Amino acid sequence: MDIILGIRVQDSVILASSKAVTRGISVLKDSDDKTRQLSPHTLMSFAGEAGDTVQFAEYIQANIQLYSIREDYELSPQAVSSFVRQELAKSIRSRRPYQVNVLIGGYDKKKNKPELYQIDYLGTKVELPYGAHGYSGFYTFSLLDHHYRPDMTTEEGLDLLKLCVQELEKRMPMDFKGVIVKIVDKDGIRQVDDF
Amino acid sequence: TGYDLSNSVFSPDGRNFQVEYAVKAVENGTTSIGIKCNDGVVFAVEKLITSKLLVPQKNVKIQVVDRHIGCVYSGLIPDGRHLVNRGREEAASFKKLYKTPIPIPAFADRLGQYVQAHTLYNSVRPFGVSTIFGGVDKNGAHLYMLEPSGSYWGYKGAATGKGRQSAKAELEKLVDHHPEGLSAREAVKQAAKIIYLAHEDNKEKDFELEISWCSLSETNGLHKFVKGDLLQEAIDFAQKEIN
Amino acid sequence: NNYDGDTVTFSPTGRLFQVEYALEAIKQGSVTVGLRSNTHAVLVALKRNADELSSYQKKIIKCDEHMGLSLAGLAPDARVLSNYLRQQCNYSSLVFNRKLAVERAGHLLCDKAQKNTQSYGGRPYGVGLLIIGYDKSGAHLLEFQPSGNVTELYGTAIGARSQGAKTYLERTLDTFIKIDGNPDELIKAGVEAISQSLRDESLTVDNLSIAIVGKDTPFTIYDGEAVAKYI
Amino acid sequence: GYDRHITIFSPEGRLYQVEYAFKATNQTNINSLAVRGKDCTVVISQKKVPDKLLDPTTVSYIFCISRTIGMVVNGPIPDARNAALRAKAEAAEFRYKYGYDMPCDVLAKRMANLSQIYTQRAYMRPLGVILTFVSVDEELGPSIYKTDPAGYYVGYKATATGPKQQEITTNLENHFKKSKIDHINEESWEKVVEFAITHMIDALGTEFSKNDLEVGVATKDKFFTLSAENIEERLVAIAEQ
Amino acid sequence: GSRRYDSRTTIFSPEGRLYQVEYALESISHAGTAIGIMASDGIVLAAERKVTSTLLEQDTSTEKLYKLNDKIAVAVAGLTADAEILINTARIHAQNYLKTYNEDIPVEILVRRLSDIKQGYTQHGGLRPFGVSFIYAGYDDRYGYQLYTSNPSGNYTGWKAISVGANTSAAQTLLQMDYKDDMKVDDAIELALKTLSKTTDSSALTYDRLEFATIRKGANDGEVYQKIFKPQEIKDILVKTGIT
Amino acid sequence: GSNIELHSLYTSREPRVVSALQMLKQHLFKYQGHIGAYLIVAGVDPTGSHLFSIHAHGSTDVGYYLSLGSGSLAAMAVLESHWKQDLTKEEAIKLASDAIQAGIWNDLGSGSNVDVCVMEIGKDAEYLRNYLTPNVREEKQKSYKFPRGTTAVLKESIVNICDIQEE
Amino acid sequence: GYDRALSIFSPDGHIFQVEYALEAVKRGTCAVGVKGKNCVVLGCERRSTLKLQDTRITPSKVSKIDSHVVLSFSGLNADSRILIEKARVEAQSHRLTLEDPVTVEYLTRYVAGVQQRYTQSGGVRPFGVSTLIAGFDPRDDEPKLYQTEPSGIYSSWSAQTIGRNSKTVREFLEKNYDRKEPPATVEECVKLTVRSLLEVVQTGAKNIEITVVKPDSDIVALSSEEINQYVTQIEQEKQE
Amino acid sequence: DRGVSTFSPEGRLFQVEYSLEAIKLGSTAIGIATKEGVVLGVEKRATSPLLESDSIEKIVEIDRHIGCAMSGLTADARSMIEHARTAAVTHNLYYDEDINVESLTQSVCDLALRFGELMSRPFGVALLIAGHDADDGYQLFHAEPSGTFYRYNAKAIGSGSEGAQAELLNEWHSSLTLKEAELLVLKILKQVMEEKLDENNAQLSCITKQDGFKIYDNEKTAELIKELKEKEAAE
Amino acid sequence: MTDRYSFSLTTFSPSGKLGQIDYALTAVKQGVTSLGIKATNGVVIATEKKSSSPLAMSETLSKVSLLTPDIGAVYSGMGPDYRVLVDKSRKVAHTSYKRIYGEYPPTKLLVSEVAKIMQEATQSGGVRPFGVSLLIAGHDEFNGFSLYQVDPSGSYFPWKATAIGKGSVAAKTFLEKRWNDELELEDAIHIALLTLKESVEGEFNGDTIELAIIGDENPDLLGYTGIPTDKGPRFRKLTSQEINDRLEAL
Ligand SMILES: [Cl-]
Ligand SMILES: [Mg+2]
Repeated sequence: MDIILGIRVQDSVILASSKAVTRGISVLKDSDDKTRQLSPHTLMSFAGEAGDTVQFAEYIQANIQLYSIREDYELSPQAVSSFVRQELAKSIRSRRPYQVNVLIGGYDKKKNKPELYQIDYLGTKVELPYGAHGYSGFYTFSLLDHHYRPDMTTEEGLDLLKLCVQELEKRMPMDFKGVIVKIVDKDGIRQVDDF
Repeated sequence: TGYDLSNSVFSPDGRNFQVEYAVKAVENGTTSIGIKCNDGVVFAVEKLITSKLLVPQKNVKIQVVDRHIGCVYSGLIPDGRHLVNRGREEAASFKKLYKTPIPIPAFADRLGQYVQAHTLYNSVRPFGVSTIFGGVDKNGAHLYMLEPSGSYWGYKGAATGKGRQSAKAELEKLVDHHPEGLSAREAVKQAAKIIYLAHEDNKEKDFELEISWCSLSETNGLHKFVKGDLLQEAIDFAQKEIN
Repeated sequence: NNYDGDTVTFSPTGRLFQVEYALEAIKQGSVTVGLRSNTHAVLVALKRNADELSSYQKKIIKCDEHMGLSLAGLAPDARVLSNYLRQQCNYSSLVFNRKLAVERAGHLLCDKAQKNTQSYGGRPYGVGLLIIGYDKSGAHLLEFQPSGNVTELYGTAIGARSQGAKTYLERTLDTFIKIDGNPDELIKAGVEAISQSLRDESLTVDNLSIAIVGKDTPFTIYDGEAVAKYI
Repeated sequence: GYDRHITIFSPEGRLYQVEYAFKATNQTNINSLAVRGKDCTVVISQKKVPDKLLDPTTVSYIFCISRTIGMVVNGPIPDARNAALRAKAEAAEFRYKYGYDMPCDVLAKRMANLSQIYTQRAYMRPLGVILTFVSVDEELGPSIYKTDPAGYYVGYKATATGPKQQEITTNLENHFKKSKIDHINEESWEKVVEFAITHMIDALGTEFSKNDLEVGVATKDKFFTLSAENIEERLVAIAEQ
Repeated sequence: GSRRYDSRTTIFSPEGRLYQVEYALESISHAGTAIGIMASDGIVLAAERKVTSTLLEQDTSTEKLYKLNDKIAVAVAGLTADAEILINTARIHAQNYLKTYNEDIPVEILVRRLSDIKQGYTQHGGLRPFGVSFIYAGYDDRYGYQLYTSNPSGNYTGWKAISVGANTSAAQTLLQMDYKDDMKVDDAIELALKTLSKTTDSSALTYDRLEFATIRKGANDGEVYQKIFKPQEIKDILVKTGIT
Repeated sequence: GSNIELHSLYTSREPRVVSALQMLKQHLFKYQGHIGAYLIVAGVDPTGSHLFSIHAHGSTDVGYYLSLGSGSLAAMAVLESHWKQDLTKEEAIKLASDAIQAGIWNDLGSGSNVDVCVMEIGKDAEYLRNYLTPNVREEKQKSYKFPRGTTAVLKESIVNICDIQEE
Repeated sequence: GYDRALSIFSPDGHIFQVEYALEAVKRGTCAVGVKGKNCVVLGCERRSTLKLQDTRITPSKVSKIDSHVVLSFSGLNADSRILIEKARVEAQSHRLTLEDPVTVEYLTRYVAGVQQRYTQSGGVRPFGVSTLIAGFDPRDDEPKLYQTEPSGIYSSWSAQTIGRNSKTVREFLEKNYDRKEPPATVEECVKLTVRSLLEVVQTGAKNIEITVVKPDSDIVALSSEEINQYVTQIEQEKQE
Repeated sequence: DRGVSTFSPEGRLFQVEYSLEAIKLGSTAIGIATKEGVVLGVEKRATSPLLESDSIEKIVEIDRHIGCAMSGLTADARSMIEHARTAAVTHNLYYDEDINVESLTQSVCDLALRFGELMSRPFGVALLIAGHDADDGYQLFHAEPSGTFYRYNAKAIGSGSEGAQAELLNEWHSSLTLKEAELLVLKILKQVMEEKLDENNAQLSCITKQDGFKIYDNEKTAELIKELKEKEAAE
Repeated sequence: MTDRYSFSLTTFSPSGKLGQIDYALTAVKQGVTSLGIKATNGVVIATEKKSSSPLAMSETLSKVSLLTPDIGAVYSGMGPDYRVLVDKSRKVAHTSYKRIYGEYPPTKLLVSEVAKIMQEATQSGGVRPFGVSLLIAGHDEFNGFSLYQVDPSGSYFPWKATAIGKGSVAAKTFLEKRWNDELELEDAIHIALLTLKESVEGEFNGDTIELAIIGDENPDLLGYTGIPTDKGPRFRKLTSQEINDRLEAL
């Protein structure tokens, strides 16, 4: 199964996402990026049913990009998260619901605060210091509950995330072929190569 | 003024001029008649032979509805065909729900309401035909005539088209001289005569006679065309009466 | 005058001017002749070119193996009506395994034309059609007017100078009706008929268009060096 | 001047198409009368058969809408039959939905509301008819309610319609000014028809044969029309006193 | 058919103007004057009720000033009924935005939508345009205090001070003269009333012929209050500014 | 009830039970029993007094006595034992409340109090809410009112229910 | 639904509604486009009949369609918003399906297509708008400038102007713009655009808006003072 | 006013006859059919010297075997080209072959009379549709907004048509080479054009069986213009 | 067929007038006089029963209509247009309010809905405006007693007292002199009868006058007892006799 984790530190939001795409007993890819840049300071990671995940993320990306061009303004993460939740909340009672679970990491330039949002395919939304989806969530939550501190630095956050991935590799029965890590801060969205 | 440019507009008189113009198209058409006999109805029509190249007996004008109703009309022939097509739908839907073939009065109002509807809106044109129709139902023989306005009544005899005044006069004699009533075979002979007499209004071109009948005794209450010997016997009787 | 703005308006004498204007488009069209015996039915059509570089506009359209028409007026309107006949012929074959009667093809064209004369927004068809066919009651020739009036005839002609051909056929009626089991002689009578409608121009190899249907003859169109025999 | 062709207001705040529809009402040249007894409601109408070729039995302007409701029309027969079919449909639909016979005054209101729409919507023309609905209602008793092309309706102690309505109206007005009651104080409907015919004869100044009149009677739980022979018996009784 | 009776409400004139829009603007020029003034610390909306009566219940009356949400109000000039159709549409859009994003709608986005509806009635549907001009007074945390106007054409523009309805030419000259950028709300209240007092077609400006509203950060700390003035409160501010 | 009120205003007549009955059954029938409404419809109108029952599939029946619900068999047992023709008002209230008591006592799905509504011809309908109170709870042995400060509170705060203030 | 044919042919083969739409454009404030060697500049007129205007919030005349393409217009402002909205939606729709931003030519072809459709559709009148669409194709350094009009025809221009007194500023550009050597720098190109507007504008104060679009989504709008420095230098060189 | 689908007393549709007037105001387009191929030429007619002429697209590819030149309200042609391309590709999808030039033309002409109170008015543009197929070889068609189409050995449409057509009447024979046809289009365009013909204000194109439909380069057309000038100066 | 009138029949004229609305207001002016007066403890609405024929039973024609138990309506202008508006007004009170909130709408919001229906007949395709002006009197818990006027345009205004139709200009002058903010309901009825007498030509009695009040709750008209919070309708139509009693103290 797919690993997507989010941790919100003092001044940034870090998203770790598994790079493996598998359908049954087959590994389709080992370098998959399960992330879409919604806006310059907003990043979304997604896990779920094949096709639905990318289609939903690209659909949300297009709508948020349309808003940005039309108003020459960046929607706040709180606003972007609410838009995404509502699209999912529509889809559950639709003919064929989107089976996608998303993490939204954003930096709010107005409040100068990082924000992490966890949304499931039903449109269930919460703001959290740290979050995860799937089997991985059970383990990582307990570990983050002990170690996480709210005034942590980005470097401290990466080390804790590094520990979570290492422990997940040992404890998880499926091979998720490592993770891709992306940081969201005031300067924007960057990818951490060394992990 | 301008009250006559649009259908469904009332004139200061309270008249629909577009409907009154439709009646002019009807008055321009060939003569068609209907005679109500003891146990049925007879229909006859004048067919103008424009050219020798017209195939005799081929361009049939009288139209059957269900199996028991005859329809003949004067004016725009296509408008008549359109009305009969609707009549055939109405007769089909009635029989489908109620089983029994549509009574004649019931069928009359179905055409009546449809024609009247083409006087309610300016998006449509009134019908350019007067329709003589009828047949035999459970309550006996019925003859009806229907105008572009949607107006219809029951008739002892009916006539419309260019030779209607002549025809009406000949029908009025039969009503007076036969209070006890007229037989189906007599009504075929008389129908032939009245069309030949009414042809004086269309005397330029020669014509072809076309008769149909529904009689309880003679056709078992079904609509049939008069053909062969019986048609020739009626033509002979008609030709003898004009000479 | 005031009553020709649309097809939904009767004139004070009970005339439909938009229909009468549509009827005028036919008279402007190039001449086409139709005639039949007991065994065969023939269409002859004079095709019209734009100039010497241009082709000669096709006049005859096949509707089924046993039926087809010639057109005079708006070609696009002939395409719409011929397509409708093709469909109705096709429906009869598929559903009832029955070749559509020529008389019933007439009744269907009439009713399609009529609807365009009684409704606002629409317009009458601007074309006249000569339908020939061989069915279970033998050879047939029909004349269609966009008023909705359809007429069964031994012979006829429509288009510019059609009256010349129509008079010839009215004289020859007793001769050409008896031409049974001789297709070449029936076409000769059709080519001699259309010849009575020509002025200045004569029948050339790329000018003349002939179609025939009969007892053991599917509806076939002859153009080019295939009609050189009859010139 | 297109404000005279469709149902839009004129500068005077008038609807000319409605006014012209009222004129169409008298095109038939027929006069109708409606009165109320103790137990019944009677409606009489002039019958004119000008053509000898007509079947006189089919020439009628009185309609049996439901078993309880009768309708006489003043106007051309196409519009009369249009209104008749619609009222018959509306009466039947009412009974199905609400489980009791549509009252006379409620059908009147419904047909009047339909009429109002033709005065407000352009694509529909008014019907050139005045509808007089009669019944013995199970709540209000003997009932006369009348509709017109404006979409107006009201109840009536008695009423008259057609070219000579004012002559009949005043004749009835004068009778009810004497008796000082809202009805004909008579037991049998036969004598209430005799009153209706008598007061029409006095008002129009014309004598009637059996074929000149057309009579509709509403009693408790049925509305029916009289035959020529039923009218003849009514005419004989009037002459013999 | 029906073509005969069609006014064709959405065609250009040979000069490339929209007949029905131009005629609607003529209508609005006869409506009671509405003024909006934007200051550093708030916005003022002042409007004149059209020739009232002594038997009109004023305290329960509203024809000029309408609330769209807690942050945005409009002054109306034209057909009141037509305005109420558009006001209810705007109120719904504002609540749609709040439901979708969980943030109060920015003023311009609401203005642009209402303007885009008006535009549509000029390009398709064959219906008459809305005979209404709006002054939008609003606050959001992007652009702060904002004044906009829209007209039947669907065109909208931003303003420091603006007038709609009757005698706008005169009203706009008086505002352009006395308005300064460093101006405060108390000053803007005085300017608005002084401008109506000079432009009015009435003999004198009284409390019973005015509707008045302020949007202030004069709300305890970091928030925004809308104040629709009561009849007695309009009477008091008329005495304070020295007009009665 | 809404559509009946609009019908009453339209016709200028007091509503009839047969109308409410007809409208209810046609609605329930449409939804093929998926709207699980089982109703006993009573009333007086200008036609007289009426008593109907309506089942969720859209069926209706007429009777002098009817019962519905889980307690219907307990209630019908009393009605079938004590009902006669030509009951007085006092007798009919007694019979009706007794039939409900049978349901309260012997049916687990029924309980608490008896609500009655009397609809007499040419009178106002009287709605007797809690006509009987056969099941009133007894005094508890102990007051479970706690001493103040018993509950541990992490945080306290004033909630602003007032609108944005002036000045 | 309202079906009425408002754009029809006249006996001389003209569509008057489309020609009257061009009259709406003629009334609009002047807009000019000039492309240099490595840039495109969009100059726009602001009529000074409206003061007490809030320039922060008032709709600007140049609208970004994507990060690399801009649209200016002359004509009905309300009508322009509908074309801008449709263009912005199509720009994101193209990115979503082709996985590449629109070329300037493609975005033009789309907007021109919409304008054409509103000239032979029932119940609708043509757009009273002409557009200048400028930008750089993805991973291209070749400047692009296109024009559209109510009929729906479009074409590419070395330089072009639309709106009131466009005949005058086109006259200026036709003699002052050399094809063999276009404005080499941003300075030269902005100068020639300001010069072209100064032929028509009135005062060089808050009446001229300038937007510079460079390759790789580099778009900036010049301020009052920055434009005022160009206005000063042009007239000081003219005094000779 | 009056119906959009109204007939005139002469039996012609007003709106169709009026659209034909719009086409007469259009820039000239010429087509010549030979046994070696079909040539298509157009006048570009730029409204100003600042207008980049190469952006003027009045010759358009429908498929590899069918070219198209237009004259009139050229914006109206975009949806007709779109339909033509869709028809050509759709037919290749359904039948695994190239569609006949006549069938493609017939498809475009079926849109023509779909107007009333469907689109609000007829098309204000005429098309020259040139192509090759195996059945009827090299073909040139003229598609009008009436819905009528004629095949032509050679045809001119637009402002200089009746002058050009009279020239084509004399010059065309059945033995013309492709090189001869190119020069002949350039010759007649140069005759009817207001401005002096060069490689920037005129555009050539051809359709051969081998190479398919090609729009000529400005450098290639320039050489054929220089070849024309010399052969006219040769007598 | 089909309604091919998809376009507005009410347009702006070069002068900025909406012709069809002006012509509708002209139809209202021709209409019989109706008035409304608001007291401290109630509201009164009144009009003349202009009987078309003496044979006609004028009781069967209701000019004063109950919209909700606490809201009444009277009109001046075209009667049929009023009758269909009353039907639509009664229905919209249920569909747009009572079926949502479980209570009857307050006066001002029901007025707002009637106003909307009339505005739409002013802009929608293939329809003319309504040829009526309505006076709507009502009570609701939070707004108390109120009186509103609604015009063909869809515009509405609240009134202390007013009059519409034939003799409105004279009636409004009479009301301006008599009205104070200390009127009891009986005082307002007395003034209503005095004002209406001026615009009536013929018979002036309970049979020719139609009068209704919005006042105290009428538990005697509720039709059931048992629910304390349901105290009965505030709308009451005065009887023929009740009007004649107050014409002796006139
Ligand atoms: Cl109704
Ligand atoms: Mg009407």
